[PDB]
Amino acid sequence: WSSHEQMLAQPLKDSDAEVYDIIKKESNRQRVGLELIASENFASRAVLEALGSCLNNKYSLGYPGQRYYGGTEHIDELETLCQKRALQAYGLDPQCWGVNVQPYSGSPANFAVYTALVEPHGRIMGLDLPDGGHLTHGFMTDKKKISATSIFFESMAYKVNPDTGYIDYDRLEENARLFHPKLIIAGTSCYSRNLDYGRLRKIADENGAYLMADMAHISGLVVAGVVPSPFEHCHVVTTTTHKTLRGCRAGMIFYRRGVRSEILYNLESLINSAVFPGLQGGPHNHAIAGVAVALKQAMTPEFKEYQRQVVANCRALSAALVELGYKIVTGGSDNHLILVDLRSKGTDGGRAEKVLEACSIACNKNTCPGDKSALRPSGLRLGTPALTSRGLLEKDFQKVAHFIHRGIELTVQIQDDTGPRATLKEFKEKLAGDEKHQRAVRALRQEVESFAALFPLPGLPGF
Amino acid sequence: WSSHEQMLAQPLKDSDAEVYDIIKKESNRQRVGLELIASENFASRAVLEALGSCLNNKYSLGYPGQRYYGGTEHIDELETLCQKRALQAYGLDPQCWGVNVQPYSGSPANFAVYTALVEPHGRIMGLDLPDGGHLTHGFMTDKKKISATSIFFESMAYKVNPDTGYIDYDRLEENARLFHPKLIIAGTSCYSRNLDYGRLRKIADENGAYLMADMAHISGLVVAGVVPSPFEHCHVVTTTTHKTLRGCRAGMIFYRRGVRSVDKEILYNLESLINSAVFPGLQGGPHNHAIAGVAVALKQAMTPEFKEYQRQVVANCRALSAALVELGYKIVTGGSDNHLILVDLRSKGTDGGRAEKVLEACSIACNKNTCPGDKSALRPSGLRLGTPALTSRGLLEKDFQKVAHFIHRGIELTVQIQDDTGPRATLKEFKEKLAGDEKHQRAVRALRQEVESFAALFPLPGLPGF
Amino acid sequence: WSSHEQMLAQPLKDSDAEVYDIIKKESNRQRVGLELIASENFASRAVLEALGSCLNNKYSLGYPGQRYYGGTEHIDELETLCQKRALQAYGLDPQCWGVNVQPYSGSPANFAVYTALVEPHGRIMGLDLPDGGHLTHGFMTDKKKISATSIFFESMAYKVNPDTGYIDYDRLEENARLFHPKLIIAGTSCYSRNLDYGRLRKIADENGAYLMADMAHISGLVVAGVVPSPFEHCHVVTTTTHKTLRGCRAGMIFYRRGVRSVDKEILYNLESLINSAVFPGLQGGPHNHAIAGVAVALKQAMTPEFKEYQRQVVANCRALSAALVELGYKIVTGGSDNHLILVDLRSKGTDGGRAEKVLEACSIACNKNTCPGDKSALRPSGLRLGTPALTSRGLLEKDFQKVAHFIHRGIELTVQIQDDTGPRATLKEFKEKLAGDEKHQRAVRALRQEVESFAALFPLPGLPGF
Amino acid sequence: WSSHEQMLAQPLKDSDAEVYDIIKKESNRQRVGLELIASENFASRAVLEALGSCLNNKYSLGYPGQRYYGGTEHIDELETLCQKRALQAYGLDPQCWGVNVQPYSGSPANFAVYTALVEPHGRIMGLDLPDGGHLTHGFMTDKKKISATSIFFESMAYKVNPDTGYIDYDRLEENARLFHPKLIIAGTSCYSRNLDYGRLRKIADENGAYLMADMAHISGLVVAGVVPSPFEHCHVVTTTTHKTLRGCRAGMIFYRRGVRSEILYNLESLINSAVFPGLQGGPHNHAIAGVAVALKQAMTPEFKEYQRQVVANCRALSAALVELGYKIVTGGSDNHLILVDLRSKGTDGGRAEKVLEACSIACNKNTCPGDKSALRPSGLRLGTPALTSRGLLEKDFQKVAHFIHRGIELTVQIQDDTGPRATLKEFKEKLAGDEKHQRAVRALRQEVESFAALFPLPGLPGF
Ligand SMILES: *Cc1c(COP(=O)(O)O)cnc(C)c1O
Ligand SMILES: *Cc1c(COP(=O)(O)O)cnc(C)c1O
Ligand SMILES: *[C@H](*)c1c(COP(=O)(O)O)cnc(C)c1O
Ligand SMILES: *[C@H](*)c1c(COP(=O)(O)O)cnc(C)c1O
Repeated sequence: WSSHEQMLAQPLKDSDAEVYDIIKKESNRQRVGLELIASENFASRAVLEALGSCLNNKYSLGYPGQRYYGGTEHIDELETLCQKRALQAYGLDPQCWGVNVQPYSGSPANFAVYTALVEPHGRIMGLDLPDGGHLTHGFMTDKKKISATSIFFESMAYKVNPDTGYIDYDRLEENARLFHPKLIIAGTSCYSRNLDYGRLRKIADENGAYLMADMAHISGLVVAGVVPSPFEHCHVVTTTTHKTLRGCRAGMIFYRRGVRSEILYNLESLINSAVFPGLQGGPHNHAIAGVAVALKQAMTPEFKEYQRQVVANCRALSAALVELGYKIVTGGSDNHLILVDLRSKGTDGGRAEKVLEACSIACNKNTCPGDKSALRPSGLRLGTPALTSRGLLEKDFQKVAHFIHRGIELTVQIQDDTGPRATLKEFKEKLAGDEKHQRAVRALRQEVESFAALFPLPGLPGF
Repeated sequence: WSSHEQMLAQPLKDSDAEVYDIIKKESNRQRVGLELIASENFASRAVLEALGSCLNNKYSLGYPGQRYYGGTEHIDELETLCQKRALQAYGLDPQCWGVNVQPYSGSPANFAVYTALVEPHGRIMGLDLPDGGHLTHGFMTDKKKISATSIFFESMAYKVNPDTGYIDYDRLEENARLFHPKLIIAGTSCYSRNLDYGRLRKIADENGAYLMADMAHISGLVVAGVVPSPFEHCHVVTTTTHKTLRGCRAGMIFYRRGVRSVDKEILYNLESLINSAVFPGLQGGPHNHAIAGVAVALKQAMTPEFKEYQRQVVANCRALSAALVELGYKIVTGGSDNHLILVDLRSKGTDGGRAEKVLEACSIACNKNTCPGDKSALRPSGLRLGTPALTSRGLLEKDFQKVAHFIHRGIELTVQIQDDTGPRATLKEFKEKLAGDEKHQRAVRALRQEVESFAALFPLPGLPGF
Repeated sequence: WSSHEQMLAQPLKDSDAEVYDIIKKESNRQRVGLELIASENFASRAVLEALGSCLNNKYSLGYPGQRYYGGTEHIDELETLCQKRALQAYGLDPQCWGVNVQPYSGSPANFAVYTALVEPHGRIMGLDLPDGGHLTHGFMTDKKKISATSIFFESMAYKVNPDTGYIDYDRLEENARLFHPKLIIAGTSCYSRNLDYGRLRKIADENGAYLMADMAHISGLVVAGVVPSPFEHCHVVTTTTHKTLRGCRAGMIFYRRGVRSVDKEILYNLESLINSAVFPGLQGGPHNHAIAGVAVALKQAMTPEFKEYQRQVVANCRALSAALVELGYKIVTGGSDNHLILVDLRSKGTDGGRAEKVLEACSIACNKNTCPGDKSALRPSGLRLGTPALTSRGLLEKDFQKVAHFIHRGIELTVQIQDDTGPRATLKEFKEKLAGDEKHQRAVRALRQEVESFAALFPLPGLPGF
Repeated sequence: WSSHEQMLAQPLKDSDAEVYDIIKKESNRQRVGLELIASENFASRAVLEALGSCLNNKYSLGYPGQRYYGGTEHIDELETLCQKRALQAYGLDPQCWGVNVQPYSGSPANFAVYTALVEPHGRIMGLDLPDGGHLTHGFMTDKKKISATSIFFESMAYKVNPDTGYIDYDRLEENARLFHPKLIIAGTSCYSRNLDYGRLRKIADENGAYLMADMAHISGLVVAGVVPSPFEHCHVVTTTTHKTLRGCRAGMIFYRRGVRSEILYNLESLINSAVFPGLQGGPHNHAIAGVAVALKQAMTPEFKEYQRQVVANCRALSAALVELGYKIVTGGSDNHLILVDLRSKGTDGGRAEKVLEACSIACNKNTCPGDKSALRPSGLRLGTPALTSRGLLEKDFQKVAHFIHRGIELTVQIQDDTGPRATLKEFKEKLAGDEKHQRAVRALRQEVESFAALFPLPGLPGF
């Protein structure tokens, strides 16, 4: 047809006004808000351009040199290039390390590794969820298995010491001798400290287990050399490509090659087989191009500088909050985030996140090591990656600290009008249903959005 | 250091010349070639524009109803809109059907359903791979379990009758009574005929099993009303959004809501089990930019232009099959009801394994596939051919007849090379003969030229030559 | 307190009058009844004497080779002797066959083999229960797994052809290619014909599976050479020691040793895997008194008298079947090659469910069983009849013809009662009609008298009326 | 035939001379030896008579009131009677407790319970093997699963404190919150102390798990009221019928009936279904008769007296050994056995058991809580049930203590001639290959066998 020939060439603005409008409103919402959620960032224009390329059309099952279909000359150049930049970015010798770049995301990357090295019902140990662990590391209760990791495998968590906020390696070492894990996971979603990879490797070798690092949250810090690298002691390293690496959504699996002890590593073929034809079908080539572009950007001195600023910003933010009387779990941080214990102010993350949200300050609740209840998490997780990508510096994060402080005070107030004992649903009602309050929110929001508009919003020119 | 901000705003062309160059060469490769691989298509510009939006930066966990974090006012509008268009596009009453739009792709969508309704080691039955089934429907040998479906669940396949090329429903009905499946899969990767959903539903109900349709390959034909809908008898329907639906890569899970049976009645519990399996079960944050792309593709799929596109797709397949029959080729089941056909090359004394390589060198893309008969997977007898991609470029019946002759020229050439390599020669040797033999290499070059010239006559959908 | 020692030396008759009385009544019940249940027999006095020996007090763990504790000089002589007699009795070369004699019973013997060669969730194929298979070969429905074999492993049955009553090897061969079993079971609980071990071995080798024979029902016939031996084609053979072997309750596992295949050759690893599964895998200390009983039964089974007993067993079954055919009864497969027959009572308008109850009240023991046809398990059409027990009491062909008429009288009576209860009457009601109805109760009493008088004419093997 | 008619009536002595001879030699070996293996005993004549009855011929699938075959009038009387005596013997109200008497032995009884309440891959926790646990409670290494319990289910052990020799309940309570067991096992094969059932029940209820007691070793002590009963806090109790109960080999499963909390107990049908048709076929009726006879004997005042003597004998034996300078794990015992730590004499159980065996003194090696190696167990497990059934009293066990002591000295000697460092195979050679030694053995053996012949050997008149 003559009209069908152009339906395929019509711009989004004309083709789908409704979706186009939603993107515009979301673009604007991101501009006037303060993003403190530790897992978010702003991808560069170049990365986003690669996502909408014609690579979306190429279907290519398999791997370079092992393709099911033909016509993959350029797709091979792409994937090969992506793998080369991944090893390079982390300073890895291709004779000792290899990498798979097809995982659709972080969760799928972890699952493929378990499938490959652990097998159904094999034992896996990971940091407990309320102590800062991730769902894919295992999540189950006494009556039900929630995470797919816990459903298809046998997981058992290890905890942090509630008095220090640090991972209790001694207890882990002891429990591992009884549990007999086939794989131990070193990775976190809400832990402000570096992990003792060396100690974990010793514990893993003691039980004949593999040591897998999930560096999703610190992958960017690692490339820049701002926090120790897990590649020195781990057998496998998984990671997402967004978060601190600042790329598009996707995942990667790094695995050791060569001699293990003369015993040789068999990780490569097991992992590759698990990703495909095991768990996935055709790879998302447009996403692989986006990652390639993100990895090149991550190797620039500018990126290195960005990462140093990220950590500096976190330090300034934590210091400013301590000065305002806030308690930081473990007293501080070594990376991009901090867990703030709000008990030091008589409130909780559950109520605080809602008030701050209404004020255009995004962050999320999280349980603190102590916490005797998950229905009333004591802390707030705060991260600096996103705002640092917008150019905020130390002086800016001190102002951010005051805005957050204003928020906490407000959440406390809506709490003093409700009485020391009241449900979360009563609190939210008194929040949006009170002259002085919905009015307190409106005022703080205005100051927050004005301050936020002073900074550039990375991405495509203008949606 | 100051150039860090100038780094996040820099265009791809300046930021990464190497990747930019690869995209250009791939864009050009797609333009001068003839795409006959049944699972490929060309996504519209609008869809691709949605993929590179700022939706990439939004991390949301959970569903529109209950999210983990805040600031999802617009993400909720998006996902909700996407779900509404999905039900609408397939003519489904939201009181009887619901839909999850977060699966990252087709394989993940199927796996989430198994995880939800079957549970570890539960029994699943699907069409055998060499008979046209998909990996995610189960794949194992007597010594090893390859597909994740076969590793975490207990799968057993059902076959097609090798004499008719059709699915043997009688044998399936019998074997199901002994196997006791908890779920039966109705879906194919290389089957040219409609599926008897009604018959499969009866067999499923007989064993108390769920009937799941994987309509990935025909999802576009279904929307246009060109082939019967699986929503009439199935409990669950999974699908990819690319392939015939012509969207970006992603997956969707449709499930029934309301009353299942009586006596006094019992309700469907598919919704919460499936939603829980997708998240927090198997996935983390949804890819919102991909959900926007799907939304855009679903709106385009409801237009009369799309419906006309789908009619042309089937008409093209019919013309292509007729033209090949006229040239003496054997088509499994003798023909097709949809977008593809499986060509049995034994009728010409060669096989798909060698033919696909020669055709590839001539810029004609397609893939080998075993035929129902075939007593060996190392020497598949057929070639799977699809019309979706080329129809999106505007080819009509007369164009597919010309395509048929180009393919025929290719087969003749591969036969010439096969006779030159020997009898017990290996594919490895066949490919080397095709690579370093000026004689054949000259035949290839000539045919390639004609194929690429003919292909340049048609527009390549997408962005402005990117 | 001083009478404690006088307590450990006191005879059962004085020590426990109540138990002693029960044994007396049971001994008498066995004497005046006609035992036609195919799985029963009467163990010799010698065997029973070994069971009550001081071997009961010896706790030994491990095997003759390597034990956990000491003081096993004689226990080693015993187990070693038992293994030697087992191989000998079946004419097996110890260089090609080995045997484990610790299983506590038949079910445990099978389970240990599955545990050793299959592993959790491994695939196993066995004869379907309603077609004559045993529980330990797999038993599950579409909603629940009943047998431990079906709970810990993945089982799928194969069936007999309902028109011929024979095992459909063709369908099994086909289904095995799709199911991929790791082990196939050749053994039955209610099948009157010989098994085609050769054919099953070919099918097993085709799928790389092990072939395991469960010869529990025919172990005695095999020793005597009255039916073909499964040791010619199987990799493993399990069996109970009671039933036709006429020993005490226990089980044994025979496994091949040496070279399995070539190319350069590979060895059998069955021995250590099986031994490890029995102990320390599934069992603790072996029952030595039971191992002594088996040893004694194996020596008796190698005598010419035993061989003659086994020939009489088969001849009796043939006469019993012929006599029933003459009375108009239908026998599945038309006859038998061994010790039993499945009688299809549809040929008389009744079913095994009601017939077994009436016959029981007349002191004629047998059990119901579904026939290949049967469209319902709640109304089994047949009766399984065996001759081992009565042949051990000396009945000959002319005696089994009289037995046939008594059974016939029973069937006529159950038909009379069925017509009196109604059409859609329940078994519950059928049993109540048979219980509180002087008319039928008078018919029962009369037939019972004739049956018990005829049965008292024969000796009851075992101890002196105990 | 006329000769076949009598092959079945011929006595064992004439029918099978070879087997008959073996029984005679074994009967004699039992008479002249000193049985100190804690799991052995001598069954009464009455019990043995029931085993060789005509009950061996009756095939009866199912349970009373639920039979597959007919002609079970007396078999029903038997099983019913056996169940009634089992409940009675332990003072259980049939409205609150039920019992299955078909398990062929102890291991099968445990396995059926796991099959019924845990299901494939369900989690189970039991006392670690080297700390006194039993195989059926779980046994696996970092590379292989040995016990069927560990192969079909997911097991993890709990340990004893190596400094006190007692079960560390605190650590168990902590690990259970991470492991999430569906069932916890309270039972031992080599533990001289009573178990804190109350504490274990609290831990089980805390994780929603079932508490199962395996009282195999103390079932006789329990009936007599010499050690606390596990029926006060457990949901299920399994046991063998030999060992201290002094019956034939068989097993039983006791389970609670009635209201659990209005939630009702579902143990009965699950357990019955698992035993049959789940795991077993026809029950061994002759063994059920033997158990019935053993249960009646266990309820007599004479049996009660026997059990008091058993414990008194153990106390005297332990005191006499302490006086000779031997170390007893946990310092003593509350029951029929003791674990002797031979490190206090510079030798190990591995070597000592062999020397004592050569001297006609039966016992077995066992690791001590400390032990940094299973290939060189430090202790010897000694039990008094068997010898007490032969009439030994306190004064007799003091003499037994000296004989054992003489044995230890000899094992040490063969050890001083071999040098502080030598393999177990060299030691055994120097034992049987030395004039003074094989001569030392012969002498002690003579004294041991003479002393042993002074006591009656329970059982059948004379084989
Ligand atoms: C966020 C996060 C994930 C989830 O990533 P997805 O790409 O959303 O699937 C996985 N692992 C860790 C350690 C994380 O922080
Ligand atoms: C000895 C013992 C067993 C083993 O009994 P078997 O009857 O040999 O199978 C099981 N459990 C415990 C606690 C034991 O002491
Ligand atoms: C292609 C295809 C798939 C796989 O989809 P992916 O999106 O590539 O992961 C699944 N099912 C069917 C029926 C297909 O044709
Ligand atoms: C009877 C029978 C069994 C069961 O034996 P048990 O000793 O009763 O436990 C197993 N297999 C077959 C083939 C049988 O006939």
